[PDB]
Amino acid sequence: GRRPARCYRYCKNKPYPKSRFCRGVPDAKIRIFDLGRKKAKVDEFPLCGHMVSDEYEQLSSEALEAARICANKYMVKSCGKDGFHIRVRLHPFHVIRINKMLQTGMRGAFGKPQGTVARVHIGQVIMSIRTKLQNKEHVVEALRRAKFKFPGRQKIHISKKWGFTKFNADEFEDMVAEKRLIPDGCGVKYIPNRGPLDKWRALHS
Amino acid sequence: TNTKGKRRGTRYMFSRPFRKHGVVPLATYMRIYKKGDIVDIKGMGTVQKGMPHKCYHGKTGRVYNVTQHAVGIVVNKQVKGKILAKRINVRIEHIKHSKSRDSFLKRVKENDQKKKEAKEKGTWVQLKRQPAPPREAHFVRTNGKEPELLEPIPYEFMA
Amino acid sequence: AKSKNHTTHNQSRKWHRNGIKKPRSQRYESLKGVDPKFLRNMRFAKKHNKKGLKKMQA
Amino acid sequence: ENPMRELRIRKLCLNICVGESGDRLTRAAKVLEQLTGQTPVFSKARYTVRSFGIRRNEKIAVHCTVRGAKAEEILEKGLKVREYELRKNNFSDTGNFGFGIQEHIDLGIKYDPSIGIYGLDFYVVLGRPGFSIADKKRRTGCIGAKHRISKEEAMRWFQQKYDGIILPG
Amino acid sequence: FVKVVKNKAYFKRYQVKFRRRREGKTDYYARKRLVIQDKNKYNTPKYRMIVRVTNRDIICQIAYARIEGDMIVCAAYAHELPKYGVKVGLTNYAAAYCTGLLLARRLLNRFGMDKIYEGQVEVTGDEYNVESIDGQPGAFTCYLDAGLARTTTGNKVFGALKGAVDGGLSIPHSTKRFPGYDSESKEFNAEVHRKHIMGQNVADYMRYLMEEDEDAYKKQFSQYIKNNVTPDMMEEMYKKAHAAIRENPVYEKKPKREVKKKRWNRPKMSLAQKKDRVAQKKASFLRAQER
RNA sequence: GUCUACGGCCAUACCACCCUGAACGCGCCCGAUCUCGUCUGAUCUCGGAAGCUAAGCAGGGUCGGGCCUGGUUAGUACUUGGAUGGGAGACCGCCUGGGAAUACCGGGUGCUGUAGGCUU
RNA sequence: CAGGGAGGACAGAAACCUCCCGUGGAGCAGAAGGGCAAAAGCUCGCUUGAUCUUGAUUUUCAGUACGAAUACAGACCGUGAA
RNA sequence: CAAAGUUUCCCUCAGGAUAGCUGGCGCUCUCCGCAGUUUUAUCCGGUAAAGCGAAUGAUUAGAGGUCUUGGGGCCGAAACGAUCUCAACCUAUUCUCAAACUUUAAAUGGGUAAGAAGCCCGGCUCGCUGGUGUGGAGCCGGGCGUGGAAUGCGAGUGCCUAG
RNA sequence: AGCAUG
RNA sequence: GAGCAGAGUGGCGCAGGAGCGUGCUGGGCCCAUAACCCAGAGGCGAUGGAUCGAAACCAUCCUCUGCUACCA
Ligand SMILES: [Mg+2]
Ligand SMILES: [Mg+2]
Ligand SMILES: [Mg+2]
Ligand SMILES: [Mg+2]
Ligand SMILES: [Mg+2]
Ligand SMILES: [Mg+2]
Ligand SMILES: [Mg+2]
Ligand SMILES: [Mg+2]
Ligand SMILES: [Mg+2]
Ligand SMILES: [Mg+2]
Ligand SMILES: [Mg+2]
Ligand SMILES: [Mg+2]
Ligand SMILES: [Mg+2]
Ligand SMILES: [Mg+2]
Repeated sequence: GRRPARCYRYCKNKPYPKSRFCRGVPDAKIRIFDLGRKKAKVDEFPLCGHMVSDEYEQLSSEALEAARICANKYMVKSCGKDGFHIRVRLHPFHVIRINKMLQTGMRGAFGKPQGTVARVHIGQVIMSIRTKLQNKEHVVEALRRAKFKFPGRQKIHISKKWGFTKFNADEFEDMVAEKRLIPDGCGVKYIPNRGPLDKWRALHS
Repeated sequence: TNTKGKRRGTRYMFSRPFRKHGVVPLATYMRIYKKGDIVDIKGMGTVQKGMPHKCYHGKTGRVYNVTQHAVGIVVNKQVKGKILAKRINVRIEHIKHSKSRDSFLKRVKENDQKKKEAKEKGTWVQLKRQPAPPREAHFVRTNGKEPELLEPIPYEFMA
Repeated sequence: AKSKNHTTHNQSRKWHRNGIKKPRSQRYESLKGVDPKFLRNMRFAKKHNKKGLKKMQA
Repeated sequence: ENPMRELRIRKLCLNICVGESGDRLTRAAKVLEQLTGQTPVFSKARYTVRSFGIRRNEKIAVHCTVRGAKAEEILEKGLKVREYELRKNNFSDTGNFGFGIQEHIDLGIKYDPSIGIYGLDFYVVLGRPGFSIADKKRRTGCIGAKHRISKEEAMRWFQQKYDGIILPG
Repeated sequence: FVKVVKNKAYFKRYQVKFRRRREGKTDYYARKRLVIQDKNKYNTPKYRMIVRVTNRDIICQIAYARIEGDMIVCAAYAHELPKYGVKVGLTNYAAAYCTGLLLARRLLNRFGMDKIYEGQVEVTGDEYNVESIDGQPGAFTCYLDAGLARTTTGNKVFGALKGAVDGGLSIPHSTKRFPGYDSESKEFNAEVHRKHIMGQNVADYMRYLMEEDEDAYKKQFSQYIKNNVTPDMMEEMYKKAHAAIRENPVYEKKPKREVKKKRWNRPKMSLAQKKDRVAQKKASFLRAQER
């Protein structure tokens, strides 16, 4: 029995985390952020898709979990059971307070913790999907379906990078061949030219 | 209402800079302060004796009494609608000299030098400082290569 | 019956109606609060200053 | 080979932890005093363990440190008792080693009933000339990286000097 | 495993002591308490007598502190005592007393107060302190800088202090740490201090050691035997050294010598040099890998 | 060129490992009679000069970590004053001025005062 | 110093002894913040400046008082070689 | 001519005293000084922002290691002899944060200075300080006006005082 | 003096 | 919702250096059961902290019990 999200959808109060001052906070509804086939190498999931936020507002953990569930369900139905990867890139740290009534009035009117919401900025990613290059329209449709579970405006944008990395897809193969990139599971490691050359010869031998 | 503590709100004001804790350098103690000098007040948290009140931190005063370990300095303090010039005692650690007066001393020495010069010679010399004058007329040489054309780039959503 | 608690709304105008006057200054300042030993010696020097008058004049 | 790299015994540290205070602790102090030839010192307990029966600041152990010819002769007696048999793991990775003895009469000291039976704990620290700069006052420094003593060097020194045997395990 | 303590965070949050403390040279607590001049003294110099005992000689200096660095007004080393006659024993109590006396006399000769304030011409061992005489310029006053040494009873820094006091400086002190103060009884006799000043303990050691075993005697004294000094000559020769120091305390500098400008160290390698060194290493490694 | 004594600024000086040190010096090093202090002459204090650069120490090195100073991030973020600007709002744009910080990419790796030496 | 690593008869996950690393990650009576490493912490030795006195100044501030604090000055003392 | 609902104290909160805002009466000068402003120098700070490959406190995810321990076990009486392992642990990375976190760090802003009360010479006094008529301070005499950034403006000072 | 039951 | 009291051997209770009566188990007396007699076993609501040391001290919680929640 929680209030409608319109009561808590605006970034009105200062950031207020669960710390040694704020205690008794109930845990968030979203407890899993990564799912799909997350044991996959960076080589085989080149395509990336984002859910870019368009407003400065607050998102609830319940909404985040609902959107996660919707996206996973559609991706399982469409792209197979383990042909994708979903990463929710928002963690609810801001805790909201409710002043529960019933007749004290506004005397001593400081609320108790109710739940946790995530404060989001303009152009901040909400969700990311990593999958094969062929599944572009499936990713777009999954994000479109997940959009309806969030208040406000969001937009789907296909990233220029390679997978869940910060390096461009066009030059990714060039750089990994030229040995500046060492794949290390989900991501990749960038090798500078400034260490001891013992590491350089170890890589080159 | 806040408290009336003597060190309330000095958490960062009296804290030492990063990687500069420990023993105080000796040159600060070894500076000499005559009476009538101009002094910048800045509290140092390493020493708890003769610490100035937090209202004087960042202010500039004038020495009037030199003592064994401290100096008496006259500072201006604004309270409500009036300004009071009141006297405090501050230890040598919380004290630095001010270069603002040294600049003017250098300028006045040069001014007297430049007055005693170019006076037996009969020529006139400017002494006052004038504000930044408007730029005079000048030419700009485009020797060969022409100014390149700049146009706004098309928009794309990078992120 | 609650009322307003604290405010500084009109105070800046009230202050600058008559102006923020800097402390009055004089060429000579009082010698209060300075070191008693140094005052004692200064007073002795002033008191005995009289006896170099003839040499000063010459 | 440089003379100033020769291994040597800085000191041999002996102690008996009787675990309690009073007459038995004094008897153990007499044991090691007669053993070495210098008055020992008493160590206190820093915490309180009900199961061990020791309270805070209670004298429960006695120890002494011997340096020089007396140190080498006492170490020779101890290794004679233990017939020159040390394990590989008895040697510390920093260059020291030690062992215990379950009965101190074996060292070759007369038994007197008013003292009784006590077990010892031998621990020698190997040295090298120039180690005193680490604990001197005026200009303290490290002791270098090559100049340090290793476990392998301590083992080899032991087996070549006390012509002993090292058993693995 | 074990968590590494000295990592990037450790090194980028590390804050080093002063350079002198890092090298162990100075003690900044006593430094601050001893060199700082009082504020209403207005840059009046505050003097120190530095006494440093080295493994092979003794260094005594008179200095005052300035912002640019300590300024030293006089210095007298123990290694110049062979000029005055002391051949060996340049790091004992007698040498400490002699070098302190030499420093005091040299400072007095520099300042022109050497005829006045003669101090103790004939040393008696007991307490003495020069009293400033009226009319004439006042006596020089300084303080003892013991450094990091343990100021326990019978110390060569206090021997040097006594030498300077006999020379004629007004150094505040007490005759409690002079060798000869008996702690269990709390009095001070002067004849034992005279023996320590003249080297009689060393002479008694030589007599005792050559009486017991000549091998140990020769091992403990070889340059002594070379300079053929016996236990029966030390009092006379140290008295002669005192008289000579009081006679000619001036210091004459060694003449400057021509230099052929030969570098003994290695100059720092250059940027292109090390870059091409790395390039050569890479080329050689790749060549070996192909081979 | 370089060291010692006392220092100033307190990492461009720190930390890890490796190489070299002519002469002086600083050191390690040899002993406890004396002064002095310990369970222990290990530390401290004292009396020395058989030996040694092994160590401290100094100079150099590492596509070194750190530190310092630049570029990029970027006129981006943020922000003074303005509009009867847009937008249901949340917020955003323009005018007038100022203007940053990681990641990433280069360069550098103690200066210096007083006194005293060595470099026949 | 917290802590960690490697060793030693009973002894162990935890008793005591030894070496190494250890920028404070400990402690400083109490709440929090600041400050502190040959110290402001720990251990020793001596002690009673927690004593007598007139003024000046700071903090709240009306530039009133109490409380608390700062820099001196005059006695008499402690401590340290200083 | 022209306000205040503000500071401190009161068994005070529908009231007072007190400072502030106001008026009136003047007086000391004028026909250098001051400024709700800028400029030039110089200090001061920990907000916005930013950071977590940096301290503290939260925090998601895969990787590479090892015997440091525990387990599922199996080969073996067994064995740090060994197999997969699940793990914690260590090492490079990675996603997301902090009013009571921070290495960094603005915009706006807060002091001081821009001379005659300033400089430069000569000498006397001191019971303070003193290696040294050393240091500092105070006194007498003399000499230097291009009043030493912009802009604007007549200033100062004392009583009484209502709301 | 206490002493129920099958 | 605010104040407040109380959680401990199977059940009811005492309480700064783990126990009572009853229950339970073994053996006795009796033909046998209880009563009676001799012995024994059995465990501080949770977390964190002050303390040389706490079940007892200090905070937060998990339950449960009681008292008020008036005036129109
Ligand atoms: Mg609010
Ligand atoms: Mg009101
Ligand atoms: Mg000292
Ligand atoms: Mg020795
Ligand atoms: Mg060496
Ligand atoms: Mg070497
Ligand atoms: Mg580097
Ligand atoms: Mg130099
Ligand atoms: Mg030659
Ligand atoms: Mg101390
Ligand atoms: Mg009252
Ligand atoms: Mg009314
Ligand atoms: Mg703040
Ligand atoms: Mg922020």
